[PDB]
Amino acid sequence: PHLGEGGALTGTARKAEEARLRRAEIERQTELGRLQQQIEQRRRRARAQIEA
Amino acid sequence: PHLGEGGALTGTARKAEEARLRRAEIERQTELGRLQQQIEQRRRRARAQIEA
Repeated sequence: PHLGEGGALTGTARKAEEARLRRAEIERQTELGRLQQQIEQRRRRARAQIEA
Repeated sequence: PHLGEGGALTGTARKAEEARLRRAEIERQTELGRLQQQIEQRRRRARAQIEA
């Protein structure tokens, strides 16, 4: 069986849950990466203001 | 005669005005250099705020 929340193996539902967990981790990775990009650019703004 | 502004002077006046003009050239040099430095640092501030 698929173990975790729901905890049931059913071809259709296991496929859906696996795909959903995969896509959700993808979305989490995208969020984290672009948030780190934004943090870097805010740091750049701050360094520039201190230089000013 | 010391031809130029002031006429001729010729004497202690010659010494005085010649040394005054030399010291004033020194003063002009110092002032223009300090002005260049101020302008460059203001430009640095402008660049940094634009980067921000």
